[PDB]
Amino acid sequence: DNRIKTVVILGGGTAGWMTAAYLGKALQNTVKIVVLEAPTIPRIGVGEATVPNLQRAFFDYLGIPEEEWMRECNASYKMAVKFINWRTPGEGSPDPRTLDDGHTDTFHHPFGLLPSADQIPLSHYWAAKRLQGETDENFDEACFADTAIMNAKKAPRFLDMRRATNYAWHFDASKVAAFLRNFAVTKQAVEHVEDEMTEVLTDERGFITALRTKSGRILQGDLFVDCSGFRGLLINKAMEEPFIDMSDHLLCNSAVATAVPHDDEKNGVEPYTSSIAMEAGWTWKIPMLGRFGSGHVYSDHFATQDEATLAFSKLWGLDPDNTEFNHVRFRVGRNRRAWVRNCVSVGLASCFVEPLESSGIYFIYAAIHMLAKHFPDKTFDKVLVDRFNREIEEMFDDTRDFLQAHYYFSPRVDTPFWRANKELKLADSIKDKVETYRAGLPVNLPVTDEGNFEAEFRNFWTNGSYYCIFAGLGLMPRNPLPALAYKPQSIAEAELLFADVKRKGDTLVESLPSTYDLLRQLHG
Amino acid sequence: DNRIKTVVILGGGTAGWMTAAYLGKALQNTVKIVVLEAPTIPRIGVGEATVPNLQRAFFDYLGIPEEEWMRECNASYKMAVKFINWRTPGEGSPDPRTLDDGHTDTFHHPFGLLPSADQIPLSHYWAAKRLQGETDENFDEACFADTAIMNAKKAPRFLDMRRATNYAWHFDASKVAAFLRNFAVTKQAVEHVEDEMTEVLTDERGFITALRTKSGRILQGDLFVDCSGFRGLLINKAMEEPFIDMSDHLLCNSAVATAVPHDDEKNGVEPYTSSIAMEAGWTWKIPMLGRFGSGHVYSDHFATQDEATLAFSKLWGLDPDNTEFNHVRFRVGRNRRAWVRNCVSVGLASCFVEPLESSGIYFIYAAIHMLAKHFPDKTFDKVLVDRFNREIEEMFDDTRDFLQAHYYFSPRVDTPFWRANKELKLADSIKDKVETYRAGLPVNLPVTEFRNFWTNGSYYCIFAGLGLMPRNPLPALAYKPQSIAEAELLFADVKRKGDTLVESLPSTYDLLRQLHG
Ligand SMILES: Cc1cc2nc3c(=O)[nH]c(=O)nc-3n(C[C@H](O)[C@H](O)[C@H](O)COP(=O)(O)OP(=O)(O)OC[C@H]3O[C@@H](n4cnc5c(N)ncnc54)[C@H](O)[C@@H]3O)c2cc1C
Ligand SMILES: Cc1cc2nc3c(=O)[nH]c(=O)nc-3n(C[C@H](O)[C@H](O)[C@H](O)COP(=O)(O)OP(=O)(O)OC[C@H]3O[C@@H](n4cnc5c(N)ncnc54)[C@H](O)[C@@H]3O)c2cc1C
Ligand SMILES: [K+]
Repeated sequence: DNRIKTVVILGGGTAGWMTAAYLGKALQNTVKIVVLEAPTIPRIGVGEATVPNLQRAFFDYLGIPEEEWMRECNASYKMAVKFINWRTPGEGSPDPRTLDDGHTDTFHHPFGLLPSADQIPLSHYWAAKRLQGETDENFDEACFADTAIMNAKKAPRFLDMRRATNYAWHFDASKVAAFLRNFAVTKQAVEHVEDEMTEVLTDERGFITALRTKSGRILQGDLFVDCSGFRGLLINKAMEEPFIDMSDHLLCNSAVATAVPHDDEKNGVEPYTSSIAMEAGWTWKIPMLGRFGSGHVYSDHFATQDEATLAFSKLWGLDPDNTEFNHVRFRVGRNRRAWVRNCVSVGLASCFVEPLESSGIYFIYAAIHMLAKHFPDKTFDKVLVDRFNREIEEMFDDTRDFLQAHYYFSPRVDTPFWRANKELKLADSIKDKVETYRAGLPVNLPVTDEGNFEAEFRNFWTNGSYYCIFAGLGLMPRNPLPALAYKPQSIAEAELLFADVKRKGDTLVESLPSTYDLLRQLHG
Repeated sequence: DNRIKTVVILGGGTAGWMTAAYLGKALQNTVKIVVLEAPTIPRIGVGEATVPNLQRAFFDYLGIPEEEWMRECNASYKMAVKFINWRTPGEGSPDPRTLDDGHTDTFHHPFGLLPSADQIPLSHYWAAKRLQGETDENFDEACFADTAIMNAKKAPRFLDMRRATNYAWHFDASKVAAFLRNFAVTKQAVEHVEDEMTEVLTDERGFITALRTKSGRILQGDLFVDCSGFRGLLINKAMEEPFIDMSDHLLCNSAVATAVPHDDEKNGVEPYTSSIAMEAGWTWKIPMLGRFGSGHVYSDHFATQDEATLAFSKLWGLDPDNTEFNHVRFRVGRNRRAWVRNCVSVGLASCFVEPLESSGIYFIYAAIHMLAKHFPDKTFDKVLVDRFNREIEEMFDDTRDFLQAHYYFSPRVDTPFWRANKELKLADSIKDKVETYRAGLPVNLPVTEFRNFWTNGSYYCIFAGLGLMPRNPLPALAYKPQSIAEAELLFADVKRKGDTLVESLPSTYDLLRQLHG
């Protein structure tokens, strides 16, 4: 028996409890699992929006039904990230300014795939018509019925729970953690130790043999998962793995966050995350029943904590002194290696980018999934460790590049922040994709239809997502896809798809309940 | 109007007529298409086995139904490539020698997809049991019902045309070409010019403007497709694009081929291609109704034409002097760039490897598909041309590496040929895949494509078939007793499906005889 017998998980945030719950299922009770978390060292407390594979790839693997976890964490529905004032200069406002060309400064990044005609995605037929003056429709409204549904604040499900569109989730991060702790302890025999780690004990090769707690107790193990957060107490401190800082790709390094009570009866509930541009970064809005989570993300090199806090307060008309604020400074980048010896980093201890496209919790279940697949025995085959590390580095660097694109192609130059973005160098892979887009070619054409996690993880950002961000920001191909000049029957087939999107939007904008009404049913 | 108005295709083999037919459909009669071919300069004449995406990716785009084209080219069913005598030393025989362990030296590469349990393919559950002494079944027999069906020479369809398994096609290459000529001329307004090209006319920028024919005809065009074959009359000669020779990856560079009449009533028809190992390469067998195509592929550095011809003749017991033989010397590698200025190479003019896994016709429809997607206007955007060239180079290098693996992991050391294979440099991508396999991890896990066409199941078929095993089972299996048990049901389902189907299916012979009237 050369097997791992005990797994010790340091940290009890979303990362630790997601790791405990998942490994509990994957390892089928052949391994002891221990979570060491100090209740006195708080979880980061933010991490409130997600992507659509969360239910398929995570809660379904654990056999937890969507309605059960949503009810426990005051969850709401997310059909997109909505970008506001990313093209026009001035102070932060929740209200979109007007472009030179008369359009409102909003674009959507919704989920689910573009239809295609003659093997060409709808994006490319839209771009031809728009470059040729045959349409003044935005990419988002022409190519996704989700846009019309979001504009009307309608739910992605009917009241009897049949599905209308693709969606993701908004939720309370701390309640998701608590719900997962309860699951892991009562249903998967996970041992919960509430104490502080004071020592990391190693053998002659620098492999971890145990953690000591403040109370003197020693937890032995064969595999340690560092979910300690930004501190990286195992991967960075004990194991001395360097963190590769990547503020030369993205500038934000700070956030100030609160929860804002909300008249849902008056305003309705937005089924989307808003990314509201600011002078020195942007501000998230994550609606739930009764309130929305908000946070101004910023570079402390271009705003002081006090400056960011005031602009954030002004945005929502908050009193800066009778308002509770959570202040965070964050690393941007990844460990040189996520997994060193018998230490695997997961969550903020591994890697991080601004929450601009809700990538954090996805990084956690992607890592856990890859750990389950690459799960070692005590020989720790170096090839297993290398393949795991390679998956983590490509997943991160892909998403980092996609995020950089959101900033580098903002036309805003009104503040030193917005100008500073244009001074940063693009990575090669994102330059290559821009040149592809600019020639009218598709970028990362999606592989399957909606339907299987591994079948999405490869290249997570598809053609539709590049179009949402490039075209949303006003970067267009130089010319239409030249093949369209030879394909009049395919132009016409695409006109039926544009009409199908309009009809589905109009029909569903009429029949669907408000997000408010679906939430009110869901939460009793 | 900046558009291409006339496309001229040089060559009337499978490449030219596939190009004409496909572009005919893709370009929706916005473009004049001309095929210039000399009846007096023959087709390569071979190119008789395929892979399963042929119907999806080609005949379906043309709206031609499977039965219609099969009937016109004497087509038969291919459920695998069957490797014979690739592990044991000696002369070429069609009969499998006996391995050290007592079983026959045969393994299959079938197209059936592997089921999985707890997101792990059946390959890995097989490998665990085999490395731990818990099974004596080979990978192919344990993991695919297709193996039992092929051993019984049964068809991959019932007589009522319901599908049993995945499969590809065998066919007469010249009849496929003729059927496609007829389609292109009568249904897609393609002009067929029967003449020999003598000059390629270029403008001051080195772009082609027209081809001049022996009879003094000038064919003007905006875009030229070189389907001239190994000659590469446009891409290599006129356009001066260098061919990157890759005999440092694969040694074979020659073939001697014939067609052999066959008693189908007596022997039945094998629903597979056979790759029969020889002293200085291998010999294909491609069955159809009434005959099989065969050819000994070889390195001329390790056998003379006469040596290869004798061994090939001995194999089938042919009289070397009252037997018609097609002798070919072939390029191995690709053009530095497949598309230069307004010249696009397709087929043997583009790139080539030995027909070990029936990759030739796939290179044609993959290229044509990519040309339709990257179709230029007269500005010939440099980025469109570069992205096309990149897709061709990844498609080719993927398949080249997969082929190299068939040779580098043969245990045979009995001839200088088989030893010389161990001396060749492995490409980085195939070294990386071997290291992945050896750690028990999957290689290119399937999804439900042209640049990772060869999946986990195909790597297992070749590695495990040749006797290369992972070092140890996938370690995660040691923690998953419920998944081991779920996999036992799938092994039992393969056995049961094989037994059931081996009983209910018609013979390949009988399905062919129904199909061809
Ligand atoms: C501003 C911000 C916004 C974000 N927004 C999103 C979003 O919208 N969507 C999204 O998907 N992700 C988001 N993320 C990322 C997401 O929040 C994280 O991936 C997720 O919250 C998990 O964090 P964690 O568990 O790794 O770390 P933490 O929550 O910091 O957990 C650290 C744990 O380690 C324990 N610990 C520390 N030291 C010791 C010790 N010595 N002994 C014992 N225990 C110890 C603590 O007690 C705690 O339990 C955001 C992150 C930030 C910073
Ligand atoms: C030994 C061997 C085995 C193969 N086996 C397989 C297989 O099993 N499966 C598979 O999928 N593929 C296979 N292939 C590849 C496959 O045969 C080819 O991709 C395809 O069938 C034919 O290629 P082609 O049409 O480019 O060239 P060719 O058939 O050589 O055609 C060349 C054309 O150019 C014309 N031409 C040349 N010069 C002139 C001129 N000056 N004027 C006018 N016309 C001219 C000729 O008339 C002819 O029409 C094999 C290839 C070889 C060599
Ligand atoms: K290469």
